[PDB]
Amino acid sequence: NQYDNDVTVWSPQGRIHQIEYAMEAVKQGSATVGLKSKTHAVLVALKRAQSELAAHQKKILHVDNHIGISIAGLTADARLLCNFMRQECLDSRFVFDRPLPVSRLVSLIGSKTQIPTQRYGRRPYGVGLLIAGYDDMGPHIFQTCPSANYFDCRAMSIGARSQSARTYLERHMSEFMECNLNELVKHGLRALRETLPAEQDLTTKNVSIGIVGKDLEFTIYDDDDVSPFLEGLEERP
Amino acid sequence: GYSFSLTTFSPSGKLVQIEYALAAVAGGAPSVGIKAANGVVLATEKKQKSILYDERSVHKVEPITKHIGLVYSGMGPDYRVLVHRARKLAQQYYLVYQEPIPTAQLVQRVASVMQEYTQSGGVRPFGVSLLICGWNEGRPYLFQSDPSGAYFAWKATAMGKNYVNGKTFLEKRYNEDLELEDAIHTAILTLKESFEGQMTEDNIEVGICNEAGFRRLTPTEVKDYLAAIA
Amino acid sequence: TTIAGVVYKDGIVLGADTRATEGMVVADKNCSKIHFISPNIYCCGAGTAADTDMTTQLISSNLELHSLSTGRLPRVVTANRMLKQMLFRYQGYIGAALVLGGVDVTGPHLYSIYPHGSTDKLPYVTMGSGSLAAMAVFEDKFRPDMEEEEAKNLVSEAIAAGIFNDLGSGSNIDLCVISKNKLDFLRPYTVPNKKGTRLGRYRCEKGTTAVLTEKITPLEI
Amino acid sequence: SEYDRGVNTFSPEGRLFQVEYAIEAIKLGSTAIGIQTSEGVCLAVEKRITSPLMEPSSIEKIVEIDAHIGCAMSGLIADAKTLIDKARVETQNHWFTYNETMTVESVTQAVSNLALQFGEEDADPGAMSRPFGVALLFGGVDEKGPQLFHMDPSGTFVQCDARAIGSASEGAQSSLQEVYHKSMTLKEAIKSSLIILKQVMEEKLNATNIELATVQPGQNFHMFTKEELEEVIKDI
Amino acid sequence: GSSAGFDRHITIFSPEGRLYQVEYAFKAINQGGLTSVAVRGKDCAVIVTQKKVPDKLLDSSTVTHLFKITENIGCVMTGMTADSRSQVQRARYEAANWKYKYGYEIPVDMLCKRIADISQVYTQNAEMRPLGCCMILIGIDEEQGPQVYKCDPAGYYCGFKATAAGVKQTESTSFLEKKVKKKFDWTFEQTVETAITCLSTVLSIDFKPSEIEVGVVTVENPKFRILTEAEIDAHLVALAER
Amino acid sequence: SIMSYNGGAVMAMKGKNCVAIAADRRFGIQAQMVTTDFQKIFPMGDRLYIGLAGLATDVQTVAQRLKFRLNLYELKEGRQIKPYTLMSMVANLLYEKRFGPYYTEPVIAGLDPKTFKPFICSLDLIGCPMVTDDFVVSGTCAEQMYGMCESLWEPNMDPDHLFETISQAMLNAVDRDAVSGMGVIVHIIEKDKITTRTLKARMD
Amino acid sequence: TTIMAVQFDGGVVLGADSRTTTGSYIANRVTDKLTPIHDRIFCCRSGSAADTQAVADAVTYQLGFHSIELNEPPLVHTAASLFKEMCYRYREDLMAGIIIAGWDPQEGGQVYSVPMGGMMVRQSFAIGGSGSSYIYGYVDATYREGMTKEECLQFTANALALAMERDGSSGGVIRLAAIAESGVERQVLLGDQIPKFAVATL
Amino acid sequence: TGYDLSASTFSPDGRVFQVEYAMKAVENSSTAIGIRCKDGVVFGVEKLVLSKLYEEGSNKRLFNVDRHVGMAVAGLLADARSLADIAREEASNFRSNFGYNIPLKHLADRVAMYVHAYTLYSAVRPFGCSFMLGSYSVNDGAQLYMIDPSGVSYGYWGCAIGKARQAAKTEIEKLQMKEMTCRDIVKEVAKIIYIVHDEVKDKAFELELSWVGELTNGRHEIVPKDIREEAEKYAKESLK
Ligand SMILES: *C(=O)[C@]1([C@@H](O)[C@@H]2C=CCCC2)NC(=O)[C@@H]2CCO[C@@]21C
Ligand SMILES: *C(=O)[C@]1([C@@H](O)[C@@H]2C=CCCC2)NC(=O)[C@@H]2CCO[C@@]21C
Repeated sequence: NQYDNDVTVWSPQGRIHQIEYAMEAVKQGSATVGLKSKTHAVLVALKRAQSELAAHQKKILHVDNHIGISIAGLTADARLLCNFMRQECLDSRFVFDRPLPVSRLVSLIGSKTQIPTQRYGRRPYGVGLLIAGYDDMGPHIFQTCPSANYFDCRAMSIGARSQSARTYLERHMSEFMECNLNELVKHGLRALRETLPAEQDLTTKNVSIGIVGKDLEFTIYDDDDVSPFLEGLEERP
Repeated sequence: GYSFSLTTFSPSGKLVQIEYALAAVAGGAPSVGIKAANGVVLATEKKQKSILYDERSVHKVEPITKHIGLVYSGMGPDYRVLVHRARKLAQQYYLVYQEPIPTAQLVQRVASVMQEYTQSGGVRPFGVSLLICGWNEGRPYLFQSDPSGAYFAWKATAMGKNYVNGKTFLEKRYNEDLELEDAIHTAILTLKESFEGQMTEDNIEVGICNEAGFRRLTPTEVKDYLAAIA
Repeated sequence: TTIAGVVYKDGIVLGADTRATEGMVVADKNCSKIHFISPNIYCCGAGTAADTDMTTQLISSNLELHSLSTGRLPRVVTANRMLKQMLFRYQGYIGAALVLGGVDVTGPHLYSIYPHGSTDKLPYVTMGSGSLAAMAVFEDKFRPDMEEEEAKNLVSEAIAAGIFNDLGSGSNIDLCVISKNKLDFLRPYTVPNKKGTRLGRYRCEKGTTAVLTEKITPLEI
Repeated sequence: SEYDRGVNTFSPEGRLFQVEYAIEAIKLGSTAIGIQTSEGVCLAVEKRITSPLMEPSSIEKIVEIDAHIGCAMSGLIADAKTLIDKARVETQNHWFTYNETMTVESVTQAVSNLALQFGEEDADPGAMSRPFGVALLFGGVDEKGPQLFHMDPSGTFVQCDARAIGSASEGAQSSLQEVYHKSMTLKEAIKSSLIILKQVMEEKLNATNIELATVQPGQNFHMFTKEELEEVIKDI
Repeated sequence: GSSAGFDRHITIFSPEGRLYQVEYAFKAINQGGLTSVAVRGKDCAVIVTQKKVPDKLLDSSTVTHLFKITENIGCVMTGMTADSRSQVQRARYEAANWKYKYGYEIPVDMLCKRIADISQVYTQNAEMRPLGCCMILIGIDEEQGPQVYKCDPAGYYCGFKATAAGVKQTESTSFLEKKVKKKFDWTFEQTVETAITCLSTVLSIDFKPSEIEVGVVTVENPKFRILTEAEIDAHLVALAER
Repeated sequence: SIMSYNGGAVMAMKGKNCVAIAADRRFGIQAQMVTTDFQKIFPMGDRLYIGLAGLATDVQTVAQRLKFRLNLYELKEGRQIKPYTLMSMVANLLYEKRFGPYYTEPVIAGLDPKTFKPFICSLDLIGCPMVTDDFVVSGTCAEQMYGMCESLWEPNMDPDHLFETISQAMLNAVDRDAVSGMGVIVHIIEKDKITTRTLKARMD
Repeated sequence: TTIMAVQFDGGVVLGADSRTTTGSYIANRVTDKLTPIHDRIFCCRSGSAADTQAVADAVTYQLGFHSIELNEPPLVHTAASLFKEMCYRYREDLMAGIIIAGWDPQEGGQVYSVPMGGMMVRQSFAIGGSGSSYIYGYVDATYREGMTKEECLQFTANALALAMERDGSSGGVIRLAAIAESGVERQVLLGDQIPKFAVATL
Repeated sequence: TGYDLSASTFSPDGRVFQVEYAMKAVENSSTAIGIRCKDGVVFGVEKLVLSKLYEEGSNKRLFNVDRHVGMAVAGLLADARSLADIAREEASNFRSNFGYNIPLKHLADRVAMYVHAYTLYSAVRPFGCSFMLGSYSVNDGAQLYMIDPSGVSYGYWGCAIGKARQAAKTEIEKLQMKEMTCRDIVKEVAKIIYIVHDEVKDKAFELELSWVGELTNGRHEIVPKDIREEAEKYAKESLK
């Protein structure tokens, strides 16, 4: 095919095949869920690595006291974007002495990601992002796609077999707004459990949690810290 | 821009883009140049397609300096580019050495410019060949510069359509003791050898170099010469 | 230096002196301060000699390029624009003071151009160290629409006033008459000063100078 | 043809072609093994000696990044020299600015940032044209204890307990699965790694065709000499 | 009509010395379906163009191919609309810069030469394509009179007594050739009549004032003028009463 | 003055079908003499010479750059340079350094390579050419040389009388300047020979 | 130098002296310090002759291009803004005090002052130059609202003559321009046309 | 043959196929509509909701380019956002240089030139978006321009971009919009949007409305919620 090797080539159908191929990278990756109540925002990540000796790869990253991100796809691209976001927040604090609003950060990310899709010899960013944040307008969950399109979500799952998680979330989304923190985290954990093959279960090893809220800096609960949340979770159907 | 050459070597050792540029030159309007004892004559055919064309607008015979003149065969826009380059080069030489530039020096500099386009990135050669006339040190000079960047010194030569027949005609009719008027007659005869229709003062263009300098003949003078020829 | 210019009924008269000094010593006695720009435009230069020379040569080359491109006779306003933009670019570090005179399709034009890029379009102008002495003659005797001989006499008188009253001006008087039909470049036009005759012969005879070494090299013809 | 695709082209499956091909280059190299214990980190590699005329002492598959960090390399060994120089410069700049030692994770991250910095256009002169064909094992001791990290050409770095890289990785990894427990002593780790290396090597393991290094708390980076190597080899 | 290599895809030579991309750019002018005629007279220059508004939802003011380059130079563009606008912007910049640098208004022939020089670069450099537009310029020169110049995507520029551009260029050229051979030094009315008659005859359309655009320049009023609908209707009723 | 740091005097004079160029020989740092055989006249052709006065470092620099340019010109053109063309070349070289000037002033003396017509010219610090039919001088003792040359020069002198005139002028002028002297060298350029002479001078 | 501009209902009146000085010598005695920037927009230049000429030429170029692209007559405020941008950007390098006066269909007749430093202020009348100092009290005492074109011309001529009497850097002839919708009218006052004021004698 | 792989290549018949493929990208998008009356401009977008997990206000297709200028886009949303930033920068620069609010025709010309610069080279790809600019001022009146991926900008009385453009144009031609008020136009815009929507293929959608006119003091803004809900009621009634 002569239309599928460059990002500057339109197909006769009106598509760019390189961007779709880059979205495939996000579809292959491990699954993550994000949800928000009226006060908090939660990111639940399914950590995994190649072998048991190999510690589960890091999926939830700290960007700022009010912003954290979850990753799906190419990890080096994710670190590039993470460094860009950290620098933007730092510049906002240096110049205006205030935190950067989350929506403006997602706008800056979208601007950064669109440029490579229009120039010869460049490639998209093969990374899908889930952003959890808190600012003056409340808690926010944002989704970022390799096509440079971004979405403001009530809840969202990305990764492999994440359609089942999205189905679960759609069924239960009316409850989330009125939940407390443990209930919200348990909802996210149930959605994430929906992606595992029927034999696998949720352990303290393969689960990472990230929480932000009105009076809590972004916290990453991994290992023993997640045992309080995994407690009281009924078995799968 | 493109950083790579579009002219490369073929297995037989040829630079085929230069040969295709020469093919473009061989399809152009005929040009003739003759070196007399007291001057040089450059003559070309400008046969417009319609009466709607205003003949005083564009000229194929151009002055470069007071004593240097140019004519071409091939593609006109490229000719304009080369004319601008040549005029700038002559002005730079005058600014440095306070002397009008010798014809050979101008030919060498312009040929360097033409060579650059056979090796630079992202460009094609010039599809034009040039005849250059000058008067230096009480002596007339006539030169030819081709798309490759090579220059030759001629007593008489022809370019463009039917240039081989013009060359044979000039071989049979050229003489060392020619004076400029005889040379002008001979050049018009060479152009007549390959002309379709009636030659008038508006479908040919003549220029001459002598001790006074280079000048383009007015249509009246060409009509006088054409009446003499006929 | 004394340079001057007037407009008369049919054109332009420019005038200059021929002395060049290095400090308070006379270096050249036959300098030409009237420079060629185009067959219809000429310039008189004052200030730093090298700056004047190079600036006028550069603008003349640029105008020849322009005239070859357009096929038309150059215009004095084009020279004016080129010169003043170039001089403004250098913030007065090119020390050229110029009198620019030409005749084009719009008529006779005369300009005064200052080293910082300031231009004045006037019917008579003077520049140099002897400018005020020439301007006195102009302000006393100038009339609009003079004949060629009256204008020549007036410019000659102004240059002579600069010569005899300024220490930086002297020697001969050079003139340039520009009309639409002709150009007259008159070097020299008048000679007001000559060198007195010598009264002694300073014994010039062979063998007066003592030599230590000598080498003769033959050259081939 | 080779130049139909650019170097920054995705596959229909969502993978960068050049990275996949470099990972395939990783499979052609020598076998390196790294084991992490509470007493320190052990790194063992095989020298692939092709001729008896080659002097084995000029084969450096294990290098010292700093007194607390060492590296084992597999694949295209010439490519690894740039990364190692970057790592050394990073550790020394960190000491200069902060008057302390770098953590193994930070060094690994700094080296992994260079991995995907390749392209043709929109890149500065002196930029890379292709990926790196090396896999790296970093072993060190910091305030978190003994740390072992793995890096592949994709830029991905992970923390591992035991890990094999190179041509015989799959079988060696299975053996490491069988023999690794959290309560191992460094002597046991050294012996187990040498047993596995002997199993996978096509030659016979003697004291000149392998390399072993350790990093322990309190003791610096140590490359085993031939005599200590013979002492360990006697038990196997 | 042979080929070898990428000679049909980039601006390089074919075995016969041709540039196929320039010929394809000429084909691009006919995409648009419009025709323009320019005629020169004793003291006047006239450009007449076809105006088509397919939508009643279009604002008819903004659909125009007559443009003003300076106060005294006018143009009609034929071909791809965006390319045409790009060339108009380039021409305006060049004329303004000429006035700034040399101190007098740019001649029409020099402006056409500059535009054609810019177009030549696109036929020599391989990373850009030519523009699919033709430009016709009219003006008054205070030494030569009315001026009508045309430039094409190849880099050719010329001055004309009368010319046409667009889909029906050949038929219009024939009509104008016959008219110019029987020479009458044309008055302003005769020039406008000739242009409008050529367009009508070649298109086989009886025009309504809204179907054409007329732009004039005269020695008495040297400023480029666009004719209103009333003036066009006056000319059309005079043409019909013939 | 930075010109007077090393001293030096050069002079050129015009005859009938001949030219003469003379220079002093001292090299010194201010008041101290270092050598007495410093070259200030360089050949730019068989019948063309250039003399440089001023700062000795710039003298050597300008001579070497000028030879660079002249050699390239003569290779490209296949001809020998005319004296006026060399004047223009030197003026261009000096004006390229307008705001970082070379501290040298040149004189050029030669015969036209075809018609064998005398040519002398002088250039100042930045390159304003001065062409004369009598004589040109340059250096720290310019006023002294001007007086001697104005008093002694006559038109249409044969080579011997030209030698006597220029020798007397240079000797008597440098005898009144402290940082110039320690010998004089003269070149007489004719159609068929070059004659180089060293003069008996004061060494104080 | 003395430059002045006064606004009346439906237009403006500008006026200037005609002296150029290089120290105490008058280089030009009939100079024109009023420059047409556009058809109905003029500037009065004060300060460095070269600097003001260069700035005026650049603004004329930019404004002509802008007017061609927009197909509208330009606004006086736009010309004042271009002058302000150039004078503020190069304020360390330029000595230029400008007055911009004009008429546009939207706002009528307008007068803007751009002093040295590059600030821009709209005034009902503006005065500038070295001689402007001597007529500040006179313009404050004599200015009244609702003047006609003829009264504005008389007022400007009186002020300029008073300034030229007391300033050694001002003098020559008086140049006046009236700008309205119908166009521009220019006048020269010389000799006995210049208003005279009796000198005190004992 | 590969006559359609670069924007610097003509086809033998004189077409640049890459720009045509970008236009195909625009034709797949949902429909945006703009209607102009003597006192203002109204913009309406059919915004498809691809999941119920998305918030209200996600993927806005209506932008504020200047305080007096609004933008309605169709096609690739990332390209549209980059173009919106280009237009904002153009307006800011115009205010900083010339000192007043940019005229809409000038802004449209500048943005159209920027878009055209991407249709000439092999090094860049054409934009896959089309958009409408709308403005009001007292001097200039009410202006509505449309720009397509080739760089053509035209002024309109009513314009439609996207998948159902022809049917929407048919509906817009039934209005005597010159003698209508902005209040009536909002209801008519909503009605047309509800008419052209295909419930079978496209599941659910929001109505995005905005306007600029003397009613808003020449400020572009979202239509207030009560007016929007009243118009939606009118539109749903009209569909029976
Ligand atoms: C004249 O201004 C003057 C001359 O050198 C003159 C300058 C320009 C053209 C060449 C000759 N310039 C000077 O520096 C001296 C001082 C006074 O007048 C000079 C002779
Ligand atoms: C006026 O300010 C003045 C004028 O020379 C100058 C002339 C041209 C137009 C701008 C103004 N500038 C000056 O430097 C002198 C000194 C005081 O006033 C001047 C005459």
